[PDB]
Amino acid sequence: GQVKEVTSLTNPIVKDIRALTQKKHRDETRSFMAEGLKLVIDALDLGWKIKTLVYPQVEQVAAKTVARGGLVLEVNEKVISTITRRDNPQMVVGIFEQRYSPLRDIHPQEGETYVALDRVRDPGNLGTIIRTADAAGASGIILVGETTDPFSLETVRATMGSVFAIPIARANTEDFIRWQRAAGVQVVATHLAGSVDYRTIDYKSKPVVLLMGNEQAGLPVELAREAGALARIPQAGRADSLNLAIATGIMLFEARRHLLSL
Amino acid sequence: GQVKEVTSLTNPIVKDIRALTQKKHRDETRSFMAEGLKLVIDALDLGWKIKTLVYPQVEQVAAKTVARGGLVLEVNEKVISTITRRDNPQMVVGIFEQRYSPLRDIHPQEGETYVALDRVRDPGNLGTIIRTADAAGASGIILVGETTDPFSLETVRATMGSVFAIPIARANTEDFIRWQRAAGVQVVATHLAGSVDYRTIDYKSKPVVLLMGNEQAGLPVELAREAGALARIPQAGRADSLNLAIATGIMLFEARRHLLS
Ligand SMILES: C[S@@+](CC[C@H](N)C(=O)[O-])C[C@H]1O[C@@H](n2cnc3c(N)ncnc32)[C@H](O)[C@@H]1O
Ligand SMILES: C[S@@+](CC[C@H](N)C(=O)[O-])C[C@H]1O[C@@H](n2cnc3c(N)ncnc32)[C@H](O)[C@@H]1O
Ligand SMILES: [Co+2]
Ligand SMILES: [Co+2]
Ligand SMILES: [Co+2]
Ligand SMILES: [Co+2]
Repeated sequence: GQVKEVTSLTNPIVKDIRALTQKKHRDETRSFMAEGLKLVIDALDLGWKIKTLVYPQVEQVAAKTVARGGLVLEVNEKVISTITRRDNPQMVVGIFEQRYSPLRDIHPQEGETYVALDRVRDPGNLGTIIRTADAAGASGIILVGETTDPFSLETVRATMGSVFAIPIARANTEDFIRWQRAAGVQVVATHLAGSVDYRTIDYKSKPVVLLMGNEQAGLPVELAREAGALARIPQAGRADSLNLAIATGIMLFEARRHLLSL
Repeated sequence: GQVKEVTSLTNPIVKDIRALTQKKHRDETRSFMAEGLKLVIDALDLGWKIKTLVYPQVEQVAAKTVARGGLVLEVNEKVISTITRRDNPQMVVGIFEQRYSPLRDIHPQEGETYVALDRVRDPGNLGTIIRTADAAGASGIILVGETTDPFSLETVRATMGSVFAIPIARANTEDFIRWQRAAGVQVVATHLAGSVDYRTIDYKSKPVVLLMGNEQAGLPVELAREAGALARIPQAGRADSLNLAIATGIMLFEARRHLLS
């Protein structure tokens, strides 16, 4: 591992960091960007492999990074804001290895809640859910089907650090359903056509998987079908539906009402 | 000729719509933009004054427009691109008169819930809160002190039409405190300081006001100094805060738990 320095833009490897805003480029190295000193330090504790650092506690983190076998860049405010695309950047920005938990490795125990998101489209919605699931003491996020990337800069920002603190996993519809049966869980699907008050449900007996639907479309039958309980939050207006993240928060804290205290 | 067409983007009739991006123009013209036909209809059905209407049921809408003294505009999909600042946007756009409820015209009755936001800065947060508060069946939003603007296009998008549906007042800390002290309400302020568990509060006796804090600071002591109760939602982790809108949604559904089904 090694240190380096640059101020010009083109210098191919600085177009390499820039391009971590694109999925196709992030995926070509299983890699992603996160901003902030406090944050990179915390993500290092949670055991995340750092590939590059960008920038006095920096000395020890750079040491930890170069000694871990990867690049480190002393750099001006013009470069840092251009890669983070903000006029008013942070001084320190880490690049890290993406990691998902494989779904087969996840074994729901008593007392645990999971959030499964069928085809989540909006990045902020996802990042906010990840943050909120973390806050509720849930044990992970399961991204079912084609969703937005959890490791986009837009989504990573919205987590406020929680991307590093709660397991994320991804699966096609079939494997998830296979898993969801074998796991011995109370599957709680949510629909705007659901029959039962989310408050009237048993979240105590079994580990729970909260199944949330797509923003435009809601849950497709193939997953709706599986519900051990088809729940809905009562509303009272013109309003069609709740925002996805909002709904997920409402459910997180009902589902763990008995477990959260002061 | 209220039924009127334009192709040119040079036309000053267009660059004055684009000026609605600016808050100056928005505020000094008392107007704002809203996208989509089912909005533009339901806002018409909700009694809103449409100034301008750009673009099957469209004819029935351009009628209600002109009947109420509103100008109409036929323009190409690329004119609608440049006003909106959007890829692929809706066929219709509507420009309306802004509508704030004066605070002292609000009379908190029994079984009603109001949300008050101190210094909300994020357009999305607000937009969503407005949405969530419509859905929880709350009687109105109260914006306290310097906030992002609820009639901005960003915030309007995030309400998904709920901006037309729930009244919005605005006030500085003084006016708010004045009205509050008179209006006879249970002010439940979300804090972490003097705070009790949010599921233990009495939300039945007095019409409730939920007073949520600023995304960075949180509530300023002078506001929390006049709170009937201080509520906190318990959490688990290094994660110190809930997103404001998330916190507000949770509070809303606890505050109206006894009322919703
Ligand atoms: C924006 S919504 C979906 C809207 C839905 N397709 C419709 O228009 O009929 C996104 C998701 O949030 C959740 N959601 C929203 N409102 C809800 C409610 N009252 N009860 C349960 N879930 C809700 C559901 O999981 C839903 O699939
Ligand atoms: C993101 S917070 C900022 C709080 C601030 N960081 C602090 O140190 O208090 C925005 C506001 O949302 C509300 N909020 C967020 N999490 C909350 C919780 N767990 N309980 C009650 N209110 C909360 C509060 O009104 C808070 O002032
Ligand atoms: Co590349
Ligand atoms: Co639907
Ligand atoms: Co002007
Ligand atoms: Co704080």
